[PDB]
Amino acid sequence: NPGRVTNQLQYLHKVVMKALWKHQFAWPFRQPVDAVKLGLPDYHKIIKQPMDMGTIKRRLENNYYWAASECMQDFNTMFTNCYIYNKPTDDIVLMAQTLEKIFLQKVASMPQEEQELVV
Ligand SMILES: CC(=O)N1c2ccc(-c3ccc(C(=O)O)cc3)cc2[C@H](Nc2ccc(Cl)cc2)C[C@@H]1C
Repeated sequence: NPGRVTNQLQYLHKVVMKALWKHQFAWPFRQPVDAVKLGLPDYHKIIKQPMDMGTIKRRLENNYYWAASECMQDFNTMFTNCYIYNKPTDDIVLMAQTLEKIFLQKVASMPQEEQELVV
């Protein structure tokens, strides 16, 4: 019993996740950072909690979260990892920023009170 179905979590899956997934800047974030593929032997030394959209999607779809706040924290971790690891002038930082602005816009219109759904 890791989590529940709530109104806010279904909103995050349908409105937030689907929208970010399809975005033209989403491709670097759809799978975990592969440090071997990218030749970044220090990545896991700097970033201790990797996160990506694929993992968040799996967690949503397998009812992993108990509350929407937990899912929002995973999105935040994905973005913050990017800002912390990469150089300020790297394009990936601008791509993360673009996606995160959309995330915040959609979160501002999330259903206000979280209620467990009968399923
Ligand atoms: C998110 C993040 O912080 N980073 C990240 C993660 C995944 C991939 C990546 C993913 C898939 C492919 C691919 O399928 O070819 C290539 C690169 C790349 C990066 C970033 N590198 C990168 C991004 C865009 C371009 Cl045009 C060139 C290099 C580095 C960073 C660790």
